[PDB]
Amino acid sequence: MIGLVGKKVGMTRIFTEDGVSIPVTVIEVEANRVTQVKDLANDGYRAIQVTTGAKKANRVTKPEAGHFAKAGVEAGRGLWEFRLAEGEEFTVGQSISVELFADVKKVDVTGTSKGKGFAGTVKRWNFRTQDATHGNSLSHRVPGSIGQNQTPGKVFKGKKMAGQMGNERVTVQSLDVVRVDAERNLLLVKGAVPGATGSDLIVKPAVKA
Amino acid sequence: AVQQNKPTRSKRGMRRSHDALTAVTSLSVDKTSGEKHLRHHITADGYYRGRKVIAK
Amino acid sequence: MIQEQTMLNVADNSGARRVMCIKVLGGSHRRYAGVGDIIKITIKEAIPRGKVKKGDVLKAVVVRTKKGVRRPDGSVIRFDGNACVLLNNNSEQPIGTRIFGPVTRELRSEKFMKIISLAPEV
Amino acid sequence: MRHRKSGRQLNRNSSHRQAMFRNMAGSLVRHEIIKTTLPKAKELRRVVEPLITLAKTDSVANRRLAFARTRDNEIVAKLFNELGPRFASRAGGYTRILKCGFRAGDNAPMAYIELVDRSE
Amino acid sequence: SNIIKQLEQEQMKQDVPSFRPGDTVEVKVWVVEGSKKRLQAFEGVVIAIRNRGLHSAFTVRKISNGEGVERVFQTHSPVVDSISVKRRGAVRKAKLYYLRERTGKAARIKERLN
RNA sequence: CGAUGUCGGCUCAUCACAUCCUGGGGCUGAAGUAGGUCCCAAGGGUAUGGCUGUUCGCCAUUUAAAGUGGUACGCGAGCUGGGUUUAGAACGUCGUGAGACAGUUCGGUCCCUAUCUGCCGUGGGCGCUGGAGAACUGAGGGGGGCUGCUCCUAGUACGAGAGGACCGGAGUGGACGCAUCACUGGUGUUCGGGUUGUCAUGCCAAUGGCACUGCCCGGUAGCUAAAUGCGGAAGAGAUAAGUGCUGAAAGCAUCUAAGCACGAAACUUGCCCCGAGAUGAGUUCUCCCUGACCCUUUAAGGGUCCUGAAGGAACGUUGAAGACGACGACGUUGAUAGGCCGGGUGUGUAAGCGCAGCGAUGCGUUGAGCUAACCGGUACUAAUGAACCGUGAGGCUUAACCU
RNA sequence: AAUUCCUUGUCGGGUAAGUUCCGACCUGCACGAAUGGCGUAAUGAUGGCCAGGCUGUCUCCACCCGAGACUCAGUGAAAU
RNA sequence: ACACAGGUGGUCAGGUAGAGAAUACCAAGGCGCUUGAGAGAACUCGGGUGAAGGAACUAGGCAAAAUGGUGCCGUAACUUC
RNA sequence: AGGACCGAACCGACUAAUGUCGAAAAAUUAGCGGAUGACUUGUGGCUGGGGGUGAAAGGCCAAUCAAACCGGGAGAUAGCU
Repeated sequence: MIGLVGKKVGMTRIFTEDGVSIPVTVIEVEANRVTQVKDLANDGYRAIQVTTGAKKANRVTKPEAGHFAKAGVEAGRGLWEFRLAEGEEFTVGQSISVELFADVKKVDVTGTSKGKGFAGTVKRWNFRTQDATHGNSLSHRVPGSIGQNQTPGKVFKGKKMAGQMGNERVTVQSLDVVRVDAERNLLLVKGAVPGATGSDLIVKPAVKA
Repeated sequence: AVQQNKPTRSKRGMRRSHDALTAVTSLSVDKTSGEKHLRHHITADGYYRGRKVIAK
Repeated sequence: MIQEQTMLNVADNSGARRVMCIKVLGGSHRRYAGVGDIIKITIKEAIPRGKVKKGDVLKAVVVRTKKGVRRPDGSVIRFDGNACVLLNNNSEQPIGTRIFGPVTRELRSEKFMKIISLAPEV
Repeated sequence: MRHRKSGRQLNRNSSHRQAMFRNMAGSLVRHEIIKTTLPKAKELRRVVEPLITLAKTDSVANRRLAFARTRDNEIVAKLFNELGPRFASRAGGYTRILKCGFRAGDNAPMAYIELVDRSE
Repeated sequence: SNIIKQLEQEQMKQDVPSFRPGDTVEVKVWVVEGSKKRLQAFEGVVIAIRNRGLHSAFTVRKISNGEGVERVFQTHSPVVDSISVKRRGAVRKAKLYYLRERTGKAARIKERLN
């Protein structure tokens, strides 16, 4: 089916009355509201468009302010889309709540990760560090040899090297949900989800079973 | 760790393409003295947002 | 977090005094062994009578560790000496009569029911 | 990799930063306005304003403590009698920065930082 | 973040008999014996408090058979039954990690009648 | 030969398959179990120490296995220098002697700021044909693909027993991988305290400076791994080796020639990420501009003034975003930053005084005082009005339709 | 054996495992008596091996403080 | 070769602490080293701390860590005593 | 008493790192050795090229040494480039 846009509030624990203290993640999903329903007649596919949150009216722009005033929904931060599964007919303006997770067991969180900046080859790819002494001369963390010789004569494409780590969209699937509270519009999922406390993230039900 | 062939006037000139300098494009005028200062800077005379705050 | 060359204190009246781990079992490239695990050891110190000689290679199981176990609540039991018992190399069924000091409850693996029984505490 | 860190290293080690800010705070208290680099002036703003908060109470201890910082009695005497109790209605910003031009020697972003009264 | 604090004050236990480091305190917990359920007692000296709300915990050092045993205890857990302070202890610090090396009678600490 | 640095080690690989394990089969001197042999298969995986400079080997102990090879016996503008490879010295030894011996021992300088290709990242310009902000499509490409063990089936089949399954299911692991800071831990020269010497603040007290943070014990946030979650699949498609059904040529027979059915980690999707520079430059939504005027070798012509929107850009406060560009938040109609305000945390009973004591110092005020990046609140300071850039309804043909 | 080619000889000791170390055995390729033989207290930045202690040597790196690297302003080489 | 982390003989040599002309903080006196300003990436140089383990590293404990004082007590083989 | 001991000035140069178009045509940092003696150092002399001196490495003799450096034989010779 479809998933739901939310925001990470941080991680907490939950003690159960038998023992175990599961680590949960706090996700404040708002009332997600549909602004555009796409269908295969004049769009080539069927999907839905969803905004959430709230937006400064002096910080919403005239090409985008009209995009909500044609939907008749209230301007939220950012737009997202979801591929429908051929049995889920919605309409433009139906505010989808957190009641769809009334019987979902493992949701698949997709969000962005915390940026490491320019990483080194030891952090980014777990290259083992060379010897710190026995004469090793200004080489204590270098990536070492990168190729072979004259016969391949070049650097193979796809070589793990230094560069950017983090700041990437990442999916984690099969994370068990433990609370679907609807008065506070909260969601408590096992384990850790992609980082940056306060950043948006897309929850989706499990493809894998 | 050295060049093997002398590069040209083109490869010299094309590397210099982004090494040109920008422009200020706008000089904000102040209320009182009417002087052209930088945006968010005090004037060379001393005023800022129409006030001799510095008493220079 | 017991590993190669780790000196351990024996935890039964078998004749050992001080044993060194030489191999952790159960998996290729395997690093540290915790409390549930079986390691191959040697004998670096012995009791004169004993049941073992100095320089015997045989199997052991860590019963106490300085790194400590973690309960289902997150409560960690940290000891002060990395201790273990001896096992008869083939079909283990431990070598010994008594157990000294406290063992932890993660030795309930149904083949260490003897080590549960002979231990005084926990 | 500097997430959520505060403070500036300012190309000075730990003594020199602490000693300069102990030092530079004195002149701003003494002369009511100083002209520094803008990156210095923003981190000077994090030091003097706790001291003016100390001068919002004229205790025996707060003399000793605001003497323990900045080490100078005349700087303490400028507070607690003149600069301190005059500022004790506007809890909050006590110093105002203003951007000025670039230093002729090495092109540095000069700025003033000054107390919000400077009245005469 | 009120949202976490909403979810944190709904869960902390309320009894919580307050003490200090240095104290000798007997903690009783729940040994789940499969489908049977008994209760034991862990009694020793608190080395440290890790006081942060619901996430708070505390250590306890028991000497037994020449093997110093340091268990920590997440206080707001429903396996940690009760806390009974036995000996109020006088310590000039909030951590007591020198108890891992001082042994015997030169490890025991003072009384706190006050 | 106007120089291609020559063994092994380390770091990093990557291809072949003549396959070591895992997968699929046929044969067996294949009862089961465990094996032998051959065929198919390269997706993933494929030890640690001892001795030696060694590759190698030997031994110890694991492992599902401890694969053969190619890559300048891969790898020194990446490291090492132990070996071989200068001068010194010595033993054996050969020579009258200088000295000599891939015979022995001891010792013995390893340079390069990367223009070009290449690769890892990250942007600027132009394009995409009215200008603009978003949201997608998916051609194309990359990543991942490992398995042990116990248990159920089942002491069942099998077998004299001894022993001990097939096929399917459950669970707990070892390695690797992605993410994460709740937990447990490390760090935490921006927090608090203890303290040695010396100096200084006129003196006491109380403080500070220097001594690697002077030495120390703690320790917020952030950042981490040993901490904790999560993965590898199922399924579907077409096949390999193989197995077959029907079935002639060849009245029989026969897996193939027609036709038809299954068949493996390899193949194609399914999982994840990049992605319309995919110049084949894609689709939907939406928003914005509808002024006259001269001239010309009159052409998608050029120029003059009146206008300059959507927006962007620039500047400022700035960030779990960052080498710099970039990316996000915010600019008074404001909570973006600092200060502040109450709290949390951490340190652990400040000072001043009073009391006790010859004194050090102990008590009571007092779990005080001080608290960094944290949490919730507050316009007190700072984010100025403006200006800049971007225009004025957007080519020709034909079709299909309204006129 | 600083000497032994065969050779990692053989035995013993040390190690879970020892081509090096210690003790022996003589089968001294090709020791040997002032180009000295054999011992030997003390000595040595002397070679070889072992044991306690200590530890980021390492398992396997993490964080931190600073001086560069990066940004701007100034000056401004070089081998090829 | 330079306003070059180099070399250069003799003389005087204060307070605290200490055996001291060591060292540490100061005196007298002299200096802040003739480029700066930010940022807080990789990797390099100099350092700090480290869970569990403790030489497994490695040609080799190279480097590092560790020991460090005074007073009394006690001290092996061997020996040229 | 001692070519005696630990240890600064002083003299030396074992190991590591850095540095290797250097701060420097042999240094810096950290540690290491002698340290009343065959000690070290100033001043001046003396020993000249197949010669010196050499606790001896084929070392040193003005950043040069299996025969210095300067001029001269001299445009040596060059079956080689």
